[PDB]
Amino acid sequence: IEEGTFLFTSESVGEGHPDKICDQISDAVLDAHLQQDPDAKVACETVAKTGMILLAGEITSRAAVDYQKVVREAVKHIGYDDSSKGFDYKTCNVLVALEQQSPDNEEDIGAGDQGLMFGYATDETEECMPLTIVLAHKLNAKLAELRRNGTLPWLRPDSKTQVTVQYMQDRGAVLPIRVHTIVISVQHDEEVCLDEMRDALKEKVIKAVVPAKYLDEDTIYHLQPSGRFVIGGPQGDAGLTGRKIIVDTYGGWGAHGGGAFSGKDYTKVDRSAAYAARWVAKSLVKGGLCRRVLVQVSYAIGVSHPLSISIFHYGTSQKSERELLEIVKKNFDLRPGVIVRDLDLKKPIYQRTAAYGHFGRDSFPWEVPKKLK
Amino acid sequence: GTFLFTSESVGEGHPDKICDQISDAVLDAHLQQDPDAKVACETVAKTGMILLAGEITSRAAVDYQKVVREAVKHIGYDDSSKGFDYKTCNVLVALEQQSPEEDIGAGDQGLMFGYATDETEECMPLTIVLAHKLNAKLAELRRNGTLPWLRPDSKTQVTVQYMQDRGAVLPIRVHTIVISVQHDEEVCLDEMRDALKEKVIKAVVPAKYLDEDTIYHLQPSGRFVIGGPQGDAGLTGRKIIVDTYGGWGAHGGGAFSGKDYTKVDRSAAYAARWVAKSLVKGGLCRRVLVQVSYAIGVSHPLSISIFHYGTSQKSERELLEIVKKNFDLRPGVIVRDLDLKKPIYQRTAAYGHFGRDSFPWEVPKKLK
Ligand code: NA
Repeated sequence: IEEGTFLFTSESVGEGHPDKICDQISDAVLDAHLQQDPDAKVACETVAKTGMILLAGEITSRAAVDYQKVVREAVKHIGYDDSSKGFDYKTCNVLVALEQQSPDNEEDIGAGDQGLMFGYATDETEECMPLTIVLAHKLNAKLAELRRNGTLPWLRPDSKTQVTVQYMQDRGAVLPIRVHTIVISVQHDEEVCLDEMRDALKEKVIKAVVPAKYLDEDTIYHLQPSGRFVIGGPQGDAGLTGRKIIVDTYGGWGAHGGGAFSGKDYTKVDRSAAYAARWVAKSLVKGGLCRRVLVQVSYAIGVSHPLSISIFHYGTSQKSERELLEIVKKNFDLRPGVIVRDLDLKKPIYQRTAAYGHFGRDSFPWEVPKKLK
Repeated sequence: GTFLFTSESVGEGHPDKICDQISDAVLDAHLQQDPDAKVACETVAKTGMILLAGEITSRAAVDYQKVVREAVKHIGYDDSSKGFDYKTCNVLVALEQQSPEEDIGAGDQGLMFGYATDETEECMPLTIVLAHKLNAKLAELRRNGTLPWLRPDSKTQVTVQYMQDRGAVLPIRVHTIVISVQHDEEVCLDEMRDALKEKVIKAVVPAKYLDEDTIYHLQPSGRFVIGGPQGDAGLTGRKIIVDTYGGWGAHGGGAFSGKDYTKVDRSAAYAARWVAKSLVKGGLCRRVLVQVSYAIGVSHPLSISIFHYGTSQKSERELLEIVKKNFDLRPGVIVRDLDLKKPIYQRTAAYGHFGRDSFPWEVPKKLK
């Protein structure tokens, strides 16, 4: 019945979306530093516009990093290798305005600020993520796969997707019923016709990614909805690091306290503690303690242990929220310097996080649920 | 059933907020000459540098050196001793400018949220209202000369203790206030801390929320002589939670500053706020979250959703019917209803886009 259902929408963007190009370059720079100096402090912003990658920010590191190589290899990997595509790693301007200095008990490091971090998890997918954002990410990944394997050789790197799912409530848990609307816009070459693109997007992309049970004759498809998308990448739109923070996290679900992730080393609590909060939420759901949960961790400036933790289970547990809090405190140490140790965050793992979401992928330590005792 | 919640705000001199303000100064400069200008102006700030990048379609002839330098002057950076000077900084322009109804398509895809709560008269969370008003008070006392040692860069953080009341939230007390603000080389720490408590906090925070246990962290990292872009980097659209609800409600990810009305990231977010505030002020709920979404080139929203946290006797489906009966969320209609061609955007770029009565999206619509 209409009266018990609701719609929810999330979006994702491809590796060649100009904002995502900047996130990936910022984390490539972070990784390059961490490979040589595990204690590097990095706050690297990237700006991309026609013919230009500009790096700005502050670094304290012993590393000697070849920025030409880091930037150009990232752009090559993304797939911008010719003027005909709007951007070329071989010929773009790389401007380095980074200010790098040399440097002069980790468990007791105080929080740098008073602040709030959220973790979220939901049993609606195997990834413990909202279906809307999982499907949106996977659609972009599929486009990249078919571009790179030459199945759809007219594809270019810039893309955006958006998925609206129709849900019912099930005692605080959310149950996906059907995909209501899908949007896909993807950059393309000058030869391919609109109808062939739209057919490919439906048959080779959407039907390869979205389970058939969620698609029906009423599902609305907006495929290349503005018509041609030849001009794209940084030529079409300036990009900046930290401008896809909702794409990076929960797609509008749960909550967000405000910090961007990319270009920031693990001593930035707004990255590492966000990862740890996710780890807690996912562990609660995978442990069968709730179906859906929002974990809200507050820190007091200069204090290592969290000031307060609140667990909101949306009514999806037999346990009280106080009981869940006891379980969390028994099983997790959310001091910033201890999170870094437990999730091994000094490793150069960050470039992989910078497209397709920081959450919902099994290859990251914060996505391996902890067995709860 | 009590919990803590923290929101942050930053001052006009924080390098991210410098960029937001400059981006909206540029937008306003275009709209003053060409009300139909299309603007997507990103700003980057770092040691000695303001860079503009993005895309414009406009008939305006705008002197970007003047617009940028006048904005930096207004913010208050006029000397090396403060870390930045409008007279002598580098301004670089990488803007690509071209010459150029109700069914205009959305300028992009995306999702946007609106939120309102009955916990304050302005229908905003207390944490973010107080954080913003603390920064606004610092700017007021800086600009009126009564605290002559103040400089432009600041950060505030406010932690409030709340109780839950059947989906509504009830502020009980201010738990902690943090204020860090840039200052001159003459003033002593103790005098600054005293002034921050007496002239700023006590002027802004209702006495009923302060008690003997409230924690005050005033200039907590010590001296703060240099600020702004010096040894730092800022970008447009890196304070999107500060700009909106301070962690409350939800966010669709889109930044506001530097964008004209066809960018639904801005206009639909303003309209969603207007809807949410209209629902709460109309007595239909105590607390509400509105979602809307668009596809590029399509006028009507793809989806509209209303979540009332259990704070209404009406169903969420009923509230959605009321919204659809009373609001037309096509971008071409929103622009008319909220008067979005006016050059009023620079004023939105610090102290929050919401909760301030001078904006059309803050005037609730009488429903039905
Ligand atoms: Na990596």
